[PDB]
Amino acid sequence: SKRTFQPNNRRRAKTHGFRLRMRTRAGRAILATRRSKGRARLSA
Amino acid sequence: GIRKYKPTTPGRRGSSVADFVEITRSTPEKSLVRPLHSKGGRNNTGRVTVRHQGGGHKRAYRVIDFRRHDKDGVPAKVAHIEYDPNRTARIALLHYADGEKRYIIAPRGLSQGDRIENGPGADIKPGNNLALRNIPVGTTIHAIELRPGGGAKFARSAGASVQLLAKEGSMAHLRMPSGEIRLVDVRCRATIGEVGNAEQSNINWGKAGRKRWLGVRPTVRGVAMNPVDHPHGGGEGKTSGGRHPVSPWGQKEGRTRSPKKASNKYIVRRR
RNA sequence: CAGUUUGAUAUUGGUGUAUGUCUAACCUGGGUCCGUGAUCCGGAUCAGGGACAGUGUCUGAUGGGUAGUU
RNA sequence: AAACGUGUGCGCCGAUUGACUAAGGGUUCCUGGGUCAAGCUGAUCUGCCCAGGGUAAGUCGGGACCUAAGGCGAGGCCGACAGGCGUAGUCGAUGGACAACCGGUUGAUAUUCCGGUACCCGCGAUGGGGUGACGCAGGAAGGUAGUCCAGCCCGGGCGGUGGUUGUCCCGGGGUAAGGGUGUAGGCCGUGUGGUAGGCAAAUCCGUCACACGCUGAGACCUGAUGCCGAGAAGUGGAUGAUCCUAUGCUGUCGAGAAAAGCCUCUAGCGGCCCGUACCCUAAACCGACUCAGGUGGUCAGGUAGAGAAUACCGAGGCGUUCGGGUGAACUAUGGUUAAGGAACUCGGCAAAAUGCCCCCGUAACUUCGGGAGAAGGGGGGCCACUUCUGGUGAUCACUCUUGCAGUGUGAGCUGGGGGUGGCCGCAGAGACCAGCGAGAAGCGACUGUUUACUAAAAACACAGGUCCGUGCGAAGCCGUAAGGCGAUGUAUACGGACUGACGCCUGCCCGGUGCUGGAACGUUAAGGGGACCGGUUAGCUGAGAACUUAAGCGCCAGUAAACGGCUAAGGUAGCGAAAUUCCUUGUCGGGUAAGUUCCGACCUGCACGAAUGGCGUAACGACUUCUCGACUGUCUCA
RNA sequence: GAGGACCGAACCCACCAGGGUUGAAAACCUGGGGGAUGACCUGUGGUUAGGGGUGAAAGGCCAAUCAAACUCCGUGAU
Repeated sequence: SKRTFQPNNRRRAKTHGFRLRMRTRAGRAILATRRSKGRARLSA
Repeated sequence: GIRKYKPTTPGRRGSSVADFVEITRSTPEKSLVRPLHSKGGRNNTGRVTVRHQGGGHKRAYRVIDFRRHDKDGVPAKVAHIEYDPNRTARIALLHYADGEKRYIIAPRGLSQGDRIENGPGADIKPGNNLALRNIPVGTTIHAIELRPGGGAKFARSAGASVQLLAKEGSMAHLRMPSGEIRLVDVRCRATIGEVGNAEQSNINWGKAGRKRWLGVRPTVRGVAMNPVDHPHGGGEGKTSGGRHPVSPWGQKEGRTRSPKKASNKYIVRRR
């Protein structure tokens, strides 16, 4: 039937986007703790 | 009046609808309409705080003049009587002799073409607006201000009527539609006559859909729920709750007016 | 324990016979004006309420609404 | 070389196995080369590997224009900190405003390039006013796109086999945006004066007194001496839309965005950025797969048919993605079965049977709508003659207001209806498609919702009923607070609780618990008070009684459509072996040859009962139970 | 020419049966079946978050997981 992942780039940048991560201080820790861990793609 | 639907489908049987003989125009006055979107019973945090609301037909809000304080001595004519989805009583469009247009609640007996005037010199006829100090004792009024210039608060729905019982100094005794007797400052304004469309309460909606159009969503009984959801829930088979009736949040039945509330000293007799 | 609630006390004053009255603290989600293009906010100014209410500390009552467990 | 290419044939899809678009994918598109990895076999082929190439915009979609739900938010409010809310503003299309069509071309792009002809951008406000500006349903009319036919026009052909120079056969009978014109349809009073209102003004809007043209499908011309076309003709008629007139018209209640833009009033030679390939009912997206699943929107031909169903076909596409044989048992999907016809079984589960249009006819009961397509019965093909009747509209005249008119006239074309006779077959709704019907009981009034992935129900909901709370900064609810919803609502309104259409009704109990009201009096915390008794050598200091006080509780009344019960009162009305009855397969009657089930009664109610409603109820039900007719491989029995 | 009207495709759903059950599919296929102008279905954009949301109420749903989601941490819990 209908699976649980219908891709939509707009709605995936307004939910996990970098701009959204920088808005809440709880989200800027996620960004920083990914920079320290060394990941390449730092935010969706 | 009320028109009874011929029983022709299972849903329509036993229903009725307002006959709308009163209204003279079907469209509103463009300059006096404002946008209005349904809230769905959810406050600024997005959570439902009022249950059983939302999904109704789209509506637009008519700007009504509940104050009627700045047109003293200016006559007006009742141009039309119109339907209002926002409230039970009809609304009447006034053409003031100075050229301005406004809406008011439709008092009983107000008909198209009637002349009505505000201010202390207005005659005591349905539609006129006066300060309580100028209305004879024993008159029936509606749309009563609570504070000087505060706008109409009381007796605003269909068929509501308030009887002025006495005037004592700077206060006036009012018999509210609920039967409560209350003191009100004698400078508050009120309109003569009782609100019209008194047959509204006799309408039988007939089918579940007709309420849904009004925006009333289904109401679920507690005794059908589970104990986690409602205090009455649970039990095998049908139960009456197993406890003294309470709201879903555990509050018992009982009087909830704040006993220290300031307005008590304006209350002569409760309903 | 949250919540609801009682009293004392601080904010809290004048004046008369537990209870009146006054205005000045305090409250108006009352009117009008300005910042100002502005239903938020603040400052004016009239209109009221008024040492009451709200709030802090202390205190009795209720408290499966919630929480920890037998 | 079964699979790669070309040709022929055959079959399949065709409201899609065709042609596009958004989302998504991200080079899978084209050329050339390869066959090691991948392809559920194979490969010279590939959506695979390597190299190279390919996406052209003033007019298409979006940005530089507007705003909705909502987000962020200068100051700001609130909050121990973190942080929550929010004003001015600023973002945010799924909507509004805004200028291009036809044809050709490459291997890969085309409303983007090319050809032709077009179009838009380069005094007056941000303030006022008008407009923008709006639901749902329904029919009719006028048109067009498309389609069909033709004895007509143009181009071909004379039939491998009986006949085909003939109302015989095959193929084609087009052309857009823009401009000119202004029809059918729809809408609309003009002007003078005064003018408390539109934050200032207004000659504009509104209000008062007085006197008395706009838009618009389409037809025609131009665009077009062009382009297209089997380089000819490029006409006429019929039919006809889900498309246009139409944001129209009529009806109706549930009463149906904002801003920009445009108009008006006063105050005072250039034309930018992103997308443009390719897939898109799928072999390129979501499902781990080249997955029998899912995926919004547009295009929509012929014959039969009411139809976008269904059968065969068109435009166009596919037959590649393991094959070749062989009558084993057995399994699955289809098919037919003599005589019997539910005897199978928990149960008619499954299958069978009915099935279409027209006409006749239709019961109990009923809330008068219904039941009802009740049940049941008749006609159905083709040919000829005959009879009646729509639409269209040339020609013929006449009339005007002299036109894109009108009114008579009826050729040709084309629906529809009724009789008479005849012909063929086993069969005329001949294929595909296409209701089984009846009687009774239980529950729920009804349409609906529900346990995504074993329960669709008698469960939830519902319209209706009662009770309780709320006087507006309402009650209730989210939040520590601010602030919000309730509500731009106001006792005929809102919230909470139970019952659940409709009809007749809803009995007794306030002793318990809860709720409402009253508090004389008893008890009672903090606080006030500090009697009196101690330590030390009047002072300091420890413990500290009497007395003073509120809620609450004890107490007094009411309240059961409050939780509850039937001494506080002991079950009324109604029903009753029941969705309840153990004993129990109670007893009697009916149904059957035989009835632990079913229907009607009795009443010994283990253990019914009145809004956790009692008793009934027309209609309804993929609900449960019993019976009967039709029908059948369910069964004898395969 | 009204209707939470009737029959019936698209669309939504899932009552019955058979198949599938290391399936073509971690819920589908075939034939019947219900609604099919409304309390309807659907696209795009928003929004409600864990003792919390939402719920025509099944403890249902909240990313194949729900009588309290998932991830990291206390943590090498017991």
